[PDB]
Parts: sequence; structure tokens; C-alpha cells
Amino acid sequence: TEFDGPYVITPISGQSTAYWICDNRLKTTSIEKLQVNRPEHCGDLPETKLSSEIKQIMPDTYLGIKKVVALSDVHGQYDVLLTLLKKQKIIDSDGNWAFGEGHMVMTGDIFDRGHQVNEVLWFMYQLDQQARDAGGMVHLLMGNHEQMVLGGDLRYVHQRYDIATTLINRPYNKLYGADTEIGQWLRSKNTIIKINDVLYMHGGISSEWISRELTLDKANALYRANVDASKKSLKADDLLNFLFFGNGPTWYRGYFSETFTEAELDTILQHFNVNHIVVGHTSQERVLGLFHNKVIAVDSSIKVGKSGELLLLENNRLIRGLYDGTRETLQ
Ligand SMILES: [Ca+2]
Ligand SMILES: [Ca+2]
Repeated sequence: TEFDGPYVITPISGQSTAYWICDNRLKTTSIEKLQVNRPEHCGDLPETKLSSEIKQIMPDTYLGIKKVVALSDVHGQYDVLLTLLKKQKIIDSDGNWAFGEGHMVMTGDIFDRGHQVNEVLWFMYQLDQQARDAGGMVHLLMGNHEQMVLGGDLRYVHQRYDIATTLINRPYNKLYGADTEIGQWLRSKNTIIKINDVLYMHGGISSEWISRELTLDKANALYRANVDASKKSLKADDLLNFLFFGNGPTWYRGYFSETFTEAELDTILQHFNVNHIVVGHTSQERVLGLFHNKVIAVDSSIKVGKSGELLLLENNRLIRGLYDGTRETLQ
């Protein structure tokens, strides 16, 4: 018995439509008053109030933010994510934003591997709005998997989603295209941001970024404008080629290389005028710091589906939030 969704289509003017996979059967509903309500016989699929404002493109640079929490690579593990957030009191008993005016930075990779991808997406979409309502903010950054899915690289999509692509009659990448609520939401997000003296991105920044004289604004804009480009077009343009692949911000794993040095790291820190760089992408056994904590790895292997951790940046300290709800100071 499989339940999945909803997959919401949002036209320019028209009313939105929701597709639900319920017991391997398709259910289609017309959204009224921006309220996405699940049909009868559709298990416990997520229901959410559609928002216009959270699809607005937001700045990629922030100052004077008192508290920030970072985590990454949920990879469809909703239960783990929810447990971690409740244990660390980021959300309340009902699973609603409880971080006040704080900012959350999810450095990408919600998609793939896991079996609760839509659960994670709709939850994050809701948090996005709830955070804004509280005067806080949710920074959902695009990871390499978000780029892969939207672009058509489906090698890591969980097999259970073949049901959806079959019933809704369209490939997985089109289940999150520009005509879908989630797709529109994702296409408004940044890929690299800076909060206070910290830089955040999925993989990491390599020296090539400096060679190309890139800026957060130019990069984030290109990412949004080309996430739907053909692989041919992306690899043809050497700038887009760098941004979207191997040595780029969403794929670079150099910070976890044996040959990478703190000296080289310093040149990168100095280039952005930051003291730390928070990255996901390369899975660790726990949230940890490298090079005297100049780099903080926040991919705590939530993808494994058993546990996860987060990073809390407040009062100039770097704190590790364990799955059991306890904390350990890194710096
Ligand atoms: Ca990942
Ligand atoms: Ca990744």
C-alpha cells in the first residue's frame, strides 16, 4: 500500500490542482482558497496552505542575524528530520516553526535516496512560510540533487516514485517542473549565501571561483536561470559548466580531500571575508569541524535514515546539536 504526494500544479492565473497517489491509484483535486486538502482514502499525505510570498526571490547576503541553525542532505528522510528538529526545539510539538526570528539554513539535497521526499518538501515549504511569519527565515539552498532532479538526472530517485510518474503520466523531473508549485518554489531559491561572517553552500567553494571572479549574486542568478538548461548547454558554457559540475559550489568536495590545506582554505575565507564555511554534500558521522573549525560539515548522514545532527551558530559560538537533543560546543 503506497501513498505519495501531493504534486501541485499552479497556473499563472487559474486555480491550482493537486495530484495524489493513494493506494497506487491517482486522485486529482481542485485547490480552493489556496488550501491543499487531501482527498478521501489517501492515507496521511501532507496538507498545506499555498503561499505566494515564500516563492519570492530573497537576498543571498545577511547581516546581524542573532541565531542560525544549519543542517543538510535530508535525502527524503522526513521522520529523521522531524525528530532532530523536535529534539533540538527548532519546531514545536505540532511540528511548527518555534525558532522565532532565527534563520535556518538547509544546504540542499532534500531529493533522492529517501522514500519521504514529498513529506520533506511540503514540510520545508510550510516552515518557510512559518519562519517568515515569525520574523525569522528558512534558507533552502539548492544542492546537487535538486539540480539533478530538475534537470533530468534521476539516477538517485527512489524507485517508489515510478508509481507517481506512471499515474500522473510524466517523468520525475516534470513532477517538479516550472508549472508545479514545488518547482516554482525551488526555482526561487539561492545556492550560495552569506549570513554574518559565515558562507553556506552545498558542496564548497574551490579556487576556480576566484579565478572566474564570481560573486554570490551573479552565481545565484545564473543557477536560477539555468537549472532548466540542457546538459549540452550547461557543459558548452564554461562558466555554467563550472557552476553546475564537479569543481562547482554544489559538487566540490575539496574541503574533505587529503591534499587540501588550511592555507588554501584561508585564501578562500579571505576572499569572501568570512570566518567559517558551512557545507553539506560530503557525509560525516556527525556535525564536525575541520581546519580549526574554519569549515563545518553539516551533512550528518541523515540519508542513512537513523539519525542526524545540526549546527547552531549563536553568540559567536559554533554548537553541535545531537540527535538526542543534547549539545556540544565546537568553538
Ligand atoms: Ca547529499
Ligand atoms: Ca550533494
